[PDB]
Amino acid sequence: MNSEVIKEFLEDIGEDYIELENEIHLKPEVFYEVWKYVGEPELKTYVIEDEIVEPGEYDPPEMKYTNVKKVKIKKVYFETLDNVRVVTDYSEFQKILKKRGTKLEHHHHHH
Repeated sequence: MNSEVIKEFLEDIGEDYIELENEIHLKPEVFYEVWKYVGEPELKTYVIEDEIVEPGEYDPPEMKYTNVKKVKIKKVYFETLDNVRVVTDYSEFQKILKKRGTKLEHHHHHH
């Protein structure tokens, strides 16, 4: 299927997609269903260390120095025939996996 098919599928079910040009960011629960809908292939996960910066908290006296925090978050996506990457929170994804008790085999019955 093409990514255009996925958009039409989302249209029918009634869900919004966040497309950032070749990146379709979806909701974890939707992703889980679409994943198996397309035959559940291998997922590609990436790590992005995104640091949260300090706004300007005026509470501690100007002598101590506030620090930014490096959030290394793991996210998951799969690429379609159109090279469109459907990205989803891997943190939330595994959270749903653990919730439903979906055990990921070391060798999937689709390869």
